[PDB]
Amino acid sequence: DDAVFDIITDEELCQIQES
Amino acid sequence: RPPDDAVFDIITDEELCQIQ
Amino acid sequence: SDRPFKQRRSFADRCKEVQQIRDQHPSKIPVIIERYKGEKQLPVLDKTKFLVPDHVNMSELVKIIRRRLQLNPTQAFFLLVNQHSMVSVSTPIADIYEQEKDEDGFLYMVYASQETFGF
Amino acid sequence: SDRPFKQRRSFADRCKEVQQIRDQHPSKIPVIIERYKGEKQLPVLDKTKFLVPDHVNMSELVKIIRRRLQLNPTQAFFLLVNQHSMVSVSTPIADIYEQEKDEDGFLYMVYASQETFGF
Repeated sequence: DDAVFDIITDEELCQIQES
Repeated sequence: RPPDDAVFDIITDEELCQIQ
Repeated sequence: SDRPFKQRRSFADRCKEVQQIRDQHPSKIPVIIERYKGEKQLPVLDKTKFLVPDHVNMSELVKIIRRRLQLNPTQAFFLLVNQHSMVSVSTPIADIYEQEKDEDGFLYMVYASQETFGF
Repeated sequence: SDRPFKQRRSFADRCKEVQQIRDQHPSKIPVIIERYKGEKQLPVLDKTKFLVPDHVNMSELVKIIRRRLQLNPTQAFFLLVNQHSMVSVSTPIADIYEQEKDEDGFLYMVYASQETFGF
C-alpha cells in the first residue's frame, strides 16, 4: 500500500557488481 | 551529407511488402 | 546549422506544406525524422520528410529507418517521438500521429544510437 | 495493484510527503516506480515508492529493479521517466530528478519490456 518508502541502502548498492 | 528538406521520402507499399 | 527542421522552415511554411501533402497524399502520414540532439554516431538520412502509409504500425517505420540508415544487425537504435518519447512497436502510426502530431501538422521523430542512452 | 499512485493519493498529500522526506533525507530522490501503462509482460513490484541515493546512476537503479523482480535473463526492460520518456542509463538520478521531477515533487518512472519497443 506504499505507506512507507522502500529505501535503497548502500548495502544493497555494494551488492551490485560490475564486469 | 546534410539532408534535403525539399523532397519527401515516400515509403511505398512494395517497400513494406518485402522481403517476406 | 544544420539546425532542427522547425528552425529552418517557418511555422507558416510547415503548416501550409502539411495541408498540401495531406491533400495530394490523403493516406500518408507526414513525418519529420532527424537525428537525436548531439547524435553523431548514426548517419544522417538523405531526406528529412517522410510520407508514411497510414495503415502501418510503428514497427514497419522502424524497419524502414533501420534500412535507410544501413545499420547491421548488431547496431541497435531508438526511434523516438518528439524529443525522447518511446512508442510501442505494435502501435498504429495513425494513432501516434493523432496523439503526438505538432501544431504545424507534422509528426516529429528523432533517432539515437544505443550508446547515446548508455548501452 | 494497478491503480496509479497518483489516483491513490491526493496532490496535497503527495506534495507534503515529498517535502517531509526531503527534510530528513536531503541526499535521497523520492521515486515512484510503476509498471508501464498497458504492460502485461513484466511482474509487479511489491512496493511503489522508493528513496534513492541521488549520486546513483539510472543504470544502478535498473539493476536494483531487476533484483526486486527476480527476473530471468530473457526478461529485459527500460526505465522510462514520466509517461514514456527514454533517459540515458548513464545519467545520475540527481540530474534526471532536476529535469523531470513532477509538480508534486516525485520523480515518476515506469518499467516496460524492451521487446515492446522492438528490442
